[PDB]
Amino acid sequence: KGFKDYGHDYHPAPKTENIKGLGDLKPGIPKTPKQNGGGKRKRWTGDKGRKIYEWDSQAGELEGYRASDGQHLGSFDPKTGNQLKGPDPKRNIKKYL
Amino acid sequence: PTINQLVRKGREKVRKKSKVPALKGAPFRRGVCTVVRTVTPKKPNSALRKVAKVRLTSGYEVTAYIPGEGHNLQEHSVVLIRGGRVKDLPGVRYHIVRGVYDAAGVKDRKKSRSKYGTKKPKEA
RNA sequence: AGCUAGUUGGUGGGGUAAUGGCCCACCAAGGCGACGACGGGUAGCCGGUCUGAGAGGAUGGCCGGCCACAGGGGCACUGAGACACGGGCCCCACUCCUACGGGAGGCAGCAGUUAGGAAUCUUCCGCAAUGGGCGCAAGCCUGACGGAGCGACGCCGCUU
RNA sequence: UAGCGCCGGCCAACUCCGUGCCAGCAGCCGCGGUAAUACGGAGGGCGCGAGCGUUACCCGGAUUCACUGGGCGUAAAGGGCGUGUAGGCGGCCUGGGGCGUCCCAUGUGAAAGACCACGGCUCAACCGUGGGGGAGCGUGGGAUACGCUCAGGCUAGACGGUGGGAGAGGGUGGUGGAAUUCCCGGAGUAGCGGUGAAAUGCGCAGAUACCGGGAGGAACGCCGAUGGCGAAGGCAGCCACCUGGUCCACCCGUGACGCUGAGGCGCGAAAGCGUGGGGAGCAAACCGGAUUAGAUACCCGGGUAGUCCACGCCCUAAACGAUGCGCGCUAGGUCUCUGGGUCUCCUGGGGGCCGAAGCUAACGCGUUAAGCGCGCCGCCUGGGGAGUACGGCCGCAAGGCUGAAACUCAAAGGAAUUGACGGGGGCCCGCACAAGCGGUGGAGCAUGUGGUUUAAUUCGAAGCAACGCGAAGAACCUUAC
RNA sequence: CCGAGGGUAGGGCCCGUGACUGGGGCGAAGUCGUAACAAGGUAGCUGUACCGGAAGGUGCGGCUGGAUC
RNA sequence: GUAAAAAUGUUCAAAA
RNA sequence: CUGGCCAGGGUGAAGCUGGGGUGAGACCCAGUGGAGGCCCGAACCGGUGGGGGAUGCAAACCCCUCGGAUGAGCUGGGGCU
RNA sequence: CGUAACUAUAACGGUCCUAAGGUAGCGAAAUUCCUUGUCGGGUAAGUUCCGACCUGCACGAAAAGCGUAACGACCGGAGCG
Ligand SMILES: [Mg+2]
Ligand SMILES: [Mg+2]
Ligand SMILES: [Mg+2]
Ligand SMILES: [Mg+2]
Ligand SMILES: [Mg+2]
Ligand SMILES: [Mg+2]
Ligand SMILES: [Mg+2]
Ligand SMILES: [Mg+2]
Ligand SMILES: [Mg+2]
Ligand SMILES: [Mg+2]
Ligand SMILES: [Mg+2]
Ligand SMILES: [Mg+2]
Ligand SMILES: [Mg+2]
Ligand SMILES: [Mg+2]
Ligand SMILES: [Mg+2]
Ligand SMILES: [Mg+2]
Ligand SMILES: [Mg+2]
Ligand SMILES: [Mg+2]
Ligand SMILES: [Mg+2]
Ligand SMILES: [Mg+2]
Ligand SMILES: [Mg+2]
Ligand SMILES: [Mg+2]
Ligand SMILES: [Mg+2]
Ligand SMILES: [Mg+2]
Ligand SMILES: [Mg+2]
Ligand SMILES: [Mg+2]
Ligand SMILES: [Mg+2]
Ligand SMILES: [Mg+2]
Ligand SMILES: [Mg+2]
Ligand SMILES: [Mg+2]
Ligand SMILES: [Mg+2]
Ligand SMILES: [Mg+2]
Ligand SMILES: [Mg+2]
Ligand SMILES: [Mg+2]
Ligand SMILES: [Mg+2]
Ligand SMILES: [Mg+2]
Ligand SMILES: [Mg+2]
Ligand SMILES: [Mg+2]
Ligand SMILES: [Mg+2]
Ligand SMILES: [Mg+2]
Ligand SMILES: [Mg+2]
Ligand SMILES: [Mg+2]
Ligand SMILES: [Mg+2]
Ligand SMILES: [Mg+2]
Ligand SMILES: [Mg+2]
Ligand SMILES: [Mg+2]
Ligand SMILES: [Mg+2]
Ligand SMILES: [Mg+2]
Ligand SMILES: [Mg+2]
Ligand SMILES: [Mg+2]
Ligand SMILES: [Mg+2]
Ligand SMILES: [Mg+2]
Ligand SMILES: [Mg+2]
Ligand SMILES: [Mg+2]
Ligand SMILES: [Mg+2]
Ligand SMILES: [Mg+2]
Ligand SMILES: [Mg+2]
Ligand SMILES: [Mg+2]
Ligand SMILES: [Mg+2]
Ligand SMILES: [Mg+2]
Ligand SMILES: [Mg+2]
Ligand SMILES: [Mg+2]
Ligand SMILES: [Mg+2]
Ligand SMILES: [Mg+2]
Ligand SMILES: [Mg+2]
Ligand SMILES: [Mg+2]
Ligand SMILES: [Mg+2]
Ligand SMILES: [Mg+2]
Ligand SMILES: [Mg+2]
Ligand SMILES: [Mg+2]
Ligand SMILES: [Mg+2]
Ligand SMILES: [Mg+2]
Ligand SMILES: [Mg+2]
Ligand SMILES: [Mg+2]
Ligand SMILES: [Mg+2]
Ligand SMILES: [Mg+2]
Ligand SMILES: [Mg+2]
Ligand SMILES: [Mg+2]
Ligand SMILES: [Mg+2]
Ligand SMILES: [Mg+2]
Ligand SMILES: [Mg+2]
Ligand SMILES: [Mg+2]
Ligand SMILES: [Mg+2]
Ligand SMILES: [Mg+2]
Ligand SMILES: [Mg+2]
Ligand SMILES: [Mg+2]
Ligand SMILES: [Mg+2]
Ligand SMILES: [Mg+2]
Ligand SMILES: [Mg+2]
Ligand SMILES: [Mg+2]
Ligand SMILES: [Mg+2]
Ligand SMILES: [Mg+2]
Ligand SMILES: [Mg+2]
Ligand SMILES: [Mg+2]
Ligand SMILES: [Mg+2]
Ligand SMILES: [Mg+2]
Ligand SMILES: [Mg+2]
Ligand SMILES: [Mg+2]
Ligand SMILES: [Mg+2]
Ligand SMILES: [Mg+2]
Ligand SMILES: [Mg+2]
Ligand SMILES: [Mg+2]
Ligand SMILES: [Mg+2]
Ligand SMILES: [Mg+2]
Ligand SMILES: [Mg+2]
Ligand SMILES: [Mg+2]
Ligand SMILES: [Mg+2]
Ligand SMILES: [Mg+2]
Ligand SMILES: [Mg+2]
Ligand SMILES: [Mg+2]
Ligand SMILES: [Mg+2]
Ligand SMILES: [Mg+2]
Ligand SMILES: [Mg+2]
Ligand SMILES: [Mg+2]
Ligand SMILES: [Mg+2]
Ligand SMILES: [Mg+2]
Ligand SMILES: [Mg+2]
Ligand SMILES: [Mg+2]
Ligand SMILES: [Mg+2]
Ligand SMILES: [Mg+2]
Ligand SMILES: [Mg+2]
Ligand SMILES: [Mg+2]
Ligand SMILES: [Mg+2]
Ligand SMILES: [Mg+2]
Ligand SMILES: [Mg+2]
Ligand SMILES: [Mg+2]
Ligand SMILES: [Mg+2]
Ligand SMILES: [Mg+2]
Ligand SMILES: [Mg+2]
Ligand SMILES: [Mg+2]
Ligand SMILES: [Mg+2]
Ligand SMILES: [Mg+2]
Ligand SMILES: [Mg+2]
Ligand SMILES: [Mg+2]
Ligand SMILES: [Mg+2]
Ligand SMILES: [Mg+2]
Ligand SMILES: [Mg+2]
Ligand SMILES: [Mg+2]
Ligand SMILES: [Mg+2]
Ligand SMILES: [Mg+2]
Ligand SMILES: [Mg+2]
Ligand SMILES: [Mg+2]
Ligand SMILES: [Mg+2]
Ligand SMILES: [Mg+2]
Ligand SMILES: [Mg+2]
Ligand SMILES: [Mg+2]
Ligand SMILES: [Mg+2]
Ligand SMILES: [Mg+2]
Ligand SMILES: [Mg+2]
Ligand SMILES: [Mg+2]
Ligand SMILES: [Mg+2]
Ligand SMILES: [Mg+2]
Ligand SMILES: [Mg+2]
Ligand SMILES: [Mg+2]
Ligand SMILES: [Mg+2]
Ligand SMILES: [Mg+2]
Ligand SMILES: [Mg+2]
Ligand SMILES: [Mg+2]
Ligand SMILES: [Mg+2]
Ligand SMILES: [Mg+2]
Ligand SMILES: [Mg+2]
Ligand SMILES: [Mg+2]
Ligand SMILES: [Mg+2]
Ligand SMILES: [Mg+2]
Ligand SMILES: [Mg+2]
Ligand SMILES: [Mg+2]
Ligand SMILES: [Mg+2]
Ligand SMILES: [Mg+2]
Ligand SMILES: [Mg+2]
Ligand SMILES: [Mg+2]
Ligand SMILES: [Mg+2]
Ligand SMILES: [Mg+2]
Ligand SMILES: [Mg+2]
Ligand SMILES: [Mg+2]
Ligand SMILES: [Mg+2]
Ligand SMILES: [Mg+2]
Ligand SMILES: [Mg+2]
Ligand SMILES: [Mg+2]
Ligand SMILES: [Mg+2]
Ligand SMILES: [Mg+2]
Ligand SMILES: [Mg+2]
Ligand SMILES: [Mg+2]
Ligand SMILES: [Mg+2]
Ligand SMILES: [Mg+2]
Ligand SMILES: [Mg+2]
Ligand SMILES: [Mg+2]
Ligand SMILES: [Mg+2]
Ligand SMILES: [Mg+2]
Ligand SMILES: [Mg+2]
Ligand SMILES: [Mg+2]
Ligand SMILES: [Mg+2]
Ligand SMILES: [Mg+2]
Ligand SMILES: [Mg+2]
Ligand SMILES: [Mg+2]
Ligand SMILES: [Mg+2]
Ligand SMILES: [Mg+2]
Ligand SMILES: [Mg+2]
Ligand SMILES: [Mg+2]
Ligand SMILES: [Mg+2]
Ligand SMILES: [Mg+2]
Ligand SMILES: [Mg+2]
Ligand SMILES: [Mg+2]
Ligand SMILES: [Mg+2]
Ligand SMILES: [Mg+2]
Ligand SMILES: [Mg+2]
Ligand SMILES: [Mg+2]
Ligand SMILES: [Mg+2]
Ligand SMILES: [Mg+2]
Ligand SMILES: [Mg+2]
Ligand SMILES: [Mg+2]
Ligand SMILES: [Mg+2]
Ligand SMILES: [Mg+2]
Ligand SMILES: [Mg+2]
Ligand SMILES: [Mg+2]
Ligand SMILES: [Mg+2]
Ligand SMILES: [Mg+2]
Ligand SMILES: [Mg+2]
Ligand SMILES: [Mg+2]
Ligand SMILES: [Mg+2]
Ligand SMILES: [Mg+2]
Ligand SMILES: [Mg+2]
Ligand SMILES: [Mg+2]
Ligand SMILES: [Mg+2]
Ligand SMILES: [Mg+2]
Ligand SMILES: [Mg+2]
Ligand SMILES: [Mg+2]
Ligand SMILES: [Mg+2]
Ligand SMILES: [Mg+2]
Ligand SMILES: [Mg+2]
Ligand SMILES: [Mg+2]
Ligand SMILES: [Mg+2]
Ligand SMILES: [Mg+2]
Ligand SMILES: [Mg+2]
Ligand SMILES: [Mg+2]
Ligand SMILES: [Mg+2]
Ligand SMILES: [Mg+2]
Ligand SMILES: [Mg+2]
Ligand SMILES: [Mg+2]
Ligand SMILES: [Mg+2]
Ligand SMILES: [Mg+2]
Ligand SMILES: [Mg+2]
Ligand SMILES: [Mg+2]
Ligand SMILES: [Mg+2]
Ligand SMILES: [Mg+2]
Ligand SMILES: [Mg+2]
Ligand SMILES: [Mg+2]
Ligand SMILES: [Mg+2]
Ligand SMILES: [Mg+2]
Ligand SMILES: [Mg+2]
Ligand SMILES: [Mg+2]
Ligand SMILES: [Mg+2]
Ligand SMILES: [Mg+2]
Ligand SMILES: [Mg+2]
Ligand SMILES: [Mg+2]
Ligand SMILES: [Mg+2]
Ligand SMILES: [Mg+2]
Ligand SMILES: [Mg+2]
Ligand SMILES: [Mg+2]
Ligand SMILES: [Mg+2]
Ligand SMILES: [Mg+2]
Ligand SMILES: [Mg+2]
Ligand SMILES: [Mg+2]
Ligand SMILES: [Mg+2]
Ligand SMILES: [Mg+2]
Ligand SMILES: [Mg+2]
Ligand SMILES: [Mg+2]
Ligand SMILES: [Mg+2]
Ligand SMILES: [Mg+2]
Ligand SMILES: [Mg+2]
Ligand SMILES: [Mg+2]
Ligand SMILES: [Mg+2]
Ligand SMILES: [Mg+2]
Repeated sequence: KGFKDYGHDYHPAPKTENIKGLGDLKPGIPKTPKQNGGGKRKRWTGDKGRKIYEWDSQAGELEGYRASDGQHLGSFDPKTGNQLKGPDPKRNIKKYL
Repeated sequence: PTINQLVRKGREKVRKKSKVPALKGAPFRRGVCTVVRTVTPKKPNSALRKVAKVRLTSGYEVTAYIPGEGHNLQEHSVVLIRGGRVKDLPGVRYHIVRGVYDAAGVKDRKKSRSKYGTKKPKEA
């Protein structure tokens, strides 16, 4: 459903193996800066593995860009494997990979 | 500021606001945990710092930081408050005297022990 | 930012060891204030101490001097001297005694207890010294004082 | 008995592993997302040692409340401007007093402490003794340059007499023409108006254009300006009256009467408010038309308060030269307004530019200072919160003045370099456009990529600058699936 | 008579707290638009006034701390 | 004294 | 149209007069003054609340209470619609 | 009708119609049906009253809108005596 915060204003990357949204989840780098995030989100190219996930901390959500073009493909719940959006026409991640 | 102006006016004696109202102008204050959890740090960093809301004997109720690795602090842990902010944790401007009352010292700490309350690890 | 009726002064009284609205009648309208009165907050002050090149700033624990207080408040008695910590009267709060008619009590003395707190000591030894009181004196009393105990709390000397 | 702090920079001391923006460090700047002297451990090293570190409070560094020892043109900071009260400050000469101020003597400044000595506990810490300084203050004596005060005198400061000067200085009354709109009359006909282009709008019920006549309001073209005047705000056709400030000449009068100025008083653009009046043009609000995704704007057509006048409020401003006023001193060159005169120039007041020395963070200022000095007022002390809140005062109201704190940030900011950028500018090229010819996109097929599909459909390249690219040779070879 | 203190009444200052409400501060792929910086694409800003979801727009006077041939 | 009209998105370290 | 009536208290406007202030002022103070659909309250004019009365004293009265009471007042006589 | 970091909600948007779609201010009101709305205050207890919030059945600007010192034999809610 929604967020679950306490004193923290950002969602932490839940590292894997809990994320049963997609298959084969496969971990990855820390390349693409935060929305002023102190750094670089957690990525999990994953099923296919020609697919990438970077994490929305404010949002609670991880968002998928393609392996190839590097075009936002969705946002999905780590919990389920049901998406949350549309593909956003307006961002590219492959300049960070 | 002509000699006369100073004669009539005078200069402004600076005054200082105690960056820490632990009150009683004491160095420490016996508190009592009410809540204990993790707070997210400021803008540049990112962690899950350990903090504790405390009820002081000075009437006030402030939050404090618990330095070290893990802890034995719960909803009722009595504890001593030290005083010294944490430029990265909003409003958290007091530290817990790790190793006093109900606050045990850092388990398996070798380096600095004057702090962390942990004693001489007799390993002989 | 305006304050002031005993208010400011006068005359004659009462009071004290003594001046004086200190208090009482009578008279006069006066007294103070941005050179900060009146009001609020805060605080015992000083020799000194800390710091600083100094000027200055901060401070008043120990020691010496002075003021004030002796559970809160008021009063006067005796007395050279007190409005009297371990004297007295009354009111209030708290403690203990009772035969429920009434009583006794005051560690801010030395030590200890209790509470509070981050935290502060032995219910020790002696009047031998010094000082004090009374006394012809001998001497009596002296938790002042002279020492010892506990605490790396400080300074200093010493050891592995 | 040997311990504790530290080893990234300030700050003396370096390497290995663990960890991987997690666990944590932390006084500031900051460290940590795979080689981390910054985290945890270890080895080693540094510091200090029965102690070492931590937190709290005070002085310091903080010349960061500045007497010693600061500033205000743009960094925070000159009051919007005058007048002026207390108060602060006061020109050249002689005399008197002798309060300040200076010197001397003496009383006092208790003891301890602090400084110099010498001694006593084995030393020291502590301790005894002696010495010596001590602002302040009191009494006595003396001096008088300076400050003050009483007295005498002067003219270089200030003011005044006389004669003239310039000016949009202010107030009252009156008056001229240009032009706009509305009305009336004549003449005349198919559009006018407006924009980037239009439309709404106005027009055959006769508009626009032209001529003639009348009403009414507001502002004053050319002169006119790097111009003048005023304390500022601010002031402009012409005329008269009432009236302010100011400049020069004459050295004639008074004889320090001077400077400044908390508070108070007056003035104070525009907008706005009240009562009454006036209302042509313009124009918030408002209504339309276009533009646009929208257009509660820019542009166009309409249009009310208001603008205008009288009286009374309001009292702000980039009220800016962002520069308080007064006096003295420190090169000139140039042009301009206004005077006086022994008119290629001398001399006084004012307005500009370039500039000595000098000040300055630089930019720039410079006899009109931001130079060099003195007197007095005003104001500043980190950004935000905030010119807010509360209290007080003022206001018809809108609001105005006085004016915080909690909390939060590690900056805010001034000037100047270097670039880059510009729907800034100047000059100049390229198939960049224009000029011109042939094409792709369309259809069929080949191929490379995407995506999807799959037991796998191997990998990488990804705007130009990946996409017949690696592949200048994939049936198993190749070949990584 | 005075008088500790007690009682009654009305004031002055401060403190805590309150449904709700105002603005201030901070947040890790919130929403809307483009107000300012380059003539920021209507020069900016300013006192004031009216108005509009929002920045803001427009009116009057102001400043240059504004470009430009 | 005069170019109509065109909004908006991204974020670190290397030298001695 | 023409006459009449409104006990007694209270508050204390404007004006004047004196003092103060200023360049003159505005303005401020006392003293005098005696305003007003001002205040309390009889006469007078009402008619609020309650009780009574209800084949009444009365076809609108009585008692207690209450409003106005120098005003847009009440009222006699003479007139008009 | 749709849309904002969970839901909520909707500053925003789409669209149909109108002469134009209700501003300020006020709001369970002398207007509020649902209703004794919901919080809060007062009381031992409060369908009334007072203060707040708006989903205003069915406020709103001269049949004026929101306030307002003083006044009221008006109507409401409280205490003290
Ligand atoms: Mg951002
Ligand atoms: Mg000075
Ligand atoms: Mg805290
Ligand atoms: Mg634990
Ligand atoms: Mg735990
Ligand atoms: Mg545990
Ligand atoms: Mg635990
Ligand atoms: Mg600290
Ligand atoms: Mg805190
Ligand atoms: Mg008397
Ligand atoms: Mg007498
Ligand atoms: Mg006498
Ligand atoms: Mg006596
Ligand atoms: Mg007296
Ligand atoms: Mg006496
Ligand atoms: Mg008397
Ligand atoms: Mg008197
Ligand atoms: Mg004095
Ligand atoms: Mg004062
Ligand atoms: Mg007091
Ligand atoms: Mg005290
Ligand atoms: Mg000194
Ligand atoms: Mg000193
Ligand atoms: Mg001292
Ligand atoms: Mg003192
Ligand atoms: Mg003591
Ligand atoms: Mg001692
Ligand atoms: Mg003692
Ligand atoms: Mg003492
Ligand atoms: Mg007592
Ligand atoms: Mg006691
Ligand atoms: Mg007593
Ligand atoms: Mg006796
Ligand atoms: Mg005796
Ligand atoms: Mg006696
Ligand atoms: Mg005796
Ligand atoms: Mg006596
Ligand atoms: Mg006594
Ligand atoms: Mg006694
Ligand atoms: Mg006694
Ligand atoms: Mg005793
Ligand atoms: Mg008995
Ligand atoms: Mg007894
Ligand atoms: Mg007793
Ligand atoms: Mg004792
Ligand atoms: Mg004890
Ligand atoms: Mg105890
Ligand atoms: Mg205890
Ligand atoms: Mg002792
Ligand atoms: Mg003895
Ligand atoms: Mg003896
Ligand atoms: Mg004797
Ligand atoms: Mg005997
Ligand atoms: Mg002793
Ligand atoms: Mg020892
Ligand atoms: Mg030692
Ligand atoms: Mg160290
Ligand atoms: Mg070093
Ligand atoms: Mg190794
Ligand atoms: Mg971990
Ligand atoms: Mg450490
Ligand atoms: Mg590793
Ligand atoms: Mg490592
Ligand atoms: Mg690194
Ligand atoms: Mg290291
Ligand atoms: Mg470190
Ligand atoms: Mg380490
Ligand atoms: Mg080691
Ligand atoms: Mg070592
Ligand atoms: Mg300091
Ligand atoms: Mg130093
Ligand atoms: Mg200093
Ligand atoms: Mg100075
Ligand atoms: Mg400075
Ligand atoms: Mg500025
Ligand atoms: Mg400035
Ligand atoms: Mg000025
Ligand atoms: Mg200014
Ligand atoms: Mg002035
Ligand atoms: Mg002035
Ligand atoms: Mg002013
Ligand atoms: Mg002057
Ligand atoms: Mg004078
Ligand atoms: Mg003077
Ligand atoms: Mg002489
Ligand atoms: Mg002389
Ligand atoms: Mg002489
Ligand atoms: Mg003298
Ligand atoms: Mg002396
Ligand atoms: Mg002497
Ligand atoms: Mg001495
Ligand atoms: Mg001496
Ligand atoms: Mg001493
Ligand atoms: Mg010696
Ligand atoms: Mg010695
Ligand atoms: Mg010796
Ligand atoms: Mg010796
Ligand atoms: Mg010695
Ligand atoms: Mg000595
Ligand atoms: Mg002389
Ligand atoms: Mg003379
Ligand atoms: Mg002369
Ligand atoms: Mg003239
Ligand atoms: Mg005229
Ligand atoms: Mg004229
Ligand atoms: Mg004309
Ligand atoms: Mg018209
Ligand atoms: Mg005609
Ligand atoms: Mg038509
Ligand atoms: Mg026709
Ligand atoms: Mg025809
Ligand atoms: Mg003509
Ligand atoms: Mg004509
Ligand atoms: Mg000037
Ligand atoms: Mg001007
Ligand atoms: Mg003249
Ligand atoms: Mg003249
Ligand atoms: Mg001459
Ligand atoms: Mg002369
Ligand atoms: Mg002469
Ligand atoms: Mg002469
Ligand atoms: Mg003469
Ligand atoms: Mg003379
Ligand atoms: Mg003469
Ligand atoms: Mg006036
Ligand atoms: Mg004005
Ligand atoms: Mg105006
Ligand atoms: Mg008007
Ligand atoms: Mg009106
Ligand atoms: Mg009018
Ligand atoms: Mg008109
Ligand atoms: Mg009209
Ligand atoms: Mg127009
Ligand atoms: Mg357009
Ligand atoms: Mg457009
Ligand atoms: Mg557009
Ligand atoms: Mg546009
Ligand atoms: Mg227009
Ligand atoms: Mg228009
Ligand atoms: Mg209007
Ligand atoms: Mg208006
Ligand atoms: Mg008007
Ligand atoms: Mg101002
Ligand atoms: Mg001045
Ligand atoms: Mg000439
Ligand atoms: Mg000149
Ligand atoms: Mg000149
Ligand atoms: Mg030079
Ligand atoms: Mg130079
Ligand atoms: Mg210059
Ligand atoms: Mg010159
Ligand atoms: Mg000049
Ligand atoms: Mg100049
Ligand atoms: Mg000021
Ligand atoms: Mg500040
Ligand atoms: Mg601050
Ligand atoms: Mg303001
Ligand atoms: Mg206020
Ligand atoms: Mg008022
Ligand atoms: Mg008004
Ligand atoms: Mg206000
Ligand atoms: Mg600044
Ligand atoms: Mg800057
Ligand atoms: Mg700059
Ligand atoms: Mg072309
Ligand atoms: Mg072509
Ligand atoms: Mg071409
Ligand atoms: Mg073709
Ligand atoms: Mg084709
Ligand atoms: Mg592909
Ligand atoms: Mg496959
Ligand atoms: Mg394939
Ligand atoms: Mg594959
Ligand atoms: Mg590969
Ligand atoms: Mg591929
Ligand atoms: Mg590869
Ligand atoms: Mg690629
Ligand atoms: Mg090719
Ligand atoms: Mg009595
Ligand atoms: Mg009494
Ligand atoms: Mg009493
Ligand atoms: Mg009593
Ligand atoms: Mg009482
Ligand atoms: Mg009482
Ligand atoms: Mg009371
Ligand atoms: Mg009271
Ligand atoms: Mg309060
Ligand atoms: Mg309150
Ligand atoms: Mg409050
Ligand atoms: Mg309150
Ligand atoms: Mg609240
Ligand atoms: Mg709030
Ligand atoms: Mg807010
Ligand atoms: Mg604001
Ligand atoms: Mg704001
Ligand atoms: Mg944000
Ligand atoms: Mg974002
Ligand atoms: Mg945002
Ligand atoms: Mg813009
Ligand atoms: Mg604009
Ligand atoms: Mg613009
Ligand atoms: Mg603005
Ligand atoms: Mg404006
Ligand atoms: Mg208005
Ligand atoms: Mg508009
Ligand atoms: Mg303008
Ligand atoms: Mg255009
Ligand atoms: Mg657009
Ligand atoms: Mg946007
Ligand atoms: Mg957008
Ligand atoms: Mg960006
Ligand atoms: Mg080297
Ligand atoms: Mg009278
Ligand atoms: Mg009067
Ligand atoms: Mg007079
Ligand atoms: Mg009078
Ligand atoms: Mg009367
Ligand atoms: Mg009278
Ligand atoms: Mg009456
Ligand atoms: Mg009445
Ligand atoms: Mg009456
Ligand atoms: Mg009556
Ligand atoms: Mg009667
Ligand atoms: Mg009669
Ligand atoms: Mg009637
Ligand atoms: Mg009657
Ligand atoms: Mg009746
Ligand atoms: Mg009634
Ligand atoms: Mg009745
Ligand atoms: Mg009846
Ligand atoms: Mg009845
Ligand atoms: Mg009946
Ligand atoms: Mg009556
Ligand atoms: Mg009456
Ligand atoms: Mg009447
Ligand atoms: Mg009649
Ligand atoms: Mg008749
Ligand atoms: Mg949820
Ligand atoms: Mg939602
Ligand atoms: Mg719409
Ligand atoms: Mg709609
Ligand atoms: Mg409207
Ligand atoms: Mg509307
Ligand atoms: Mg509304
Ligand atoms: Mg109402
Ligand atoms: Mg409602
Ligand atoms: Mg209700
Ligand atoms: Mg209704
Ligand atoms: Mg209802
Ligand atoms: Mg109902
Ligand atoms: Mg209910
Ligand atoms: Mg309810
Ligand atoms: Mg209720
Ligand atoms: Mg209730
Ligand atoms: Mg209750
Ligand atoms: Mg009741
Ligand atoms: Mg009831
Ligand atoms: Mg209500
Ligand atoms: Mg509702
Ligand atoms: Mg409605
Ligand atoms: Mg309706
Ligand atoms: Mg109505
Ligand atoms: Mg209606
Ligand atoms: Mg209407
Ligand atoms: Mg109507
Ligand atoms: Mg009405
Ligand atoms: Mg109302
Ligand atoms: Mg009112
Ligand atoms: Mg009312
Ligand atoms: Mg009435
Ligand atoms: Mg009534
Ligand atoms: Mg009752």
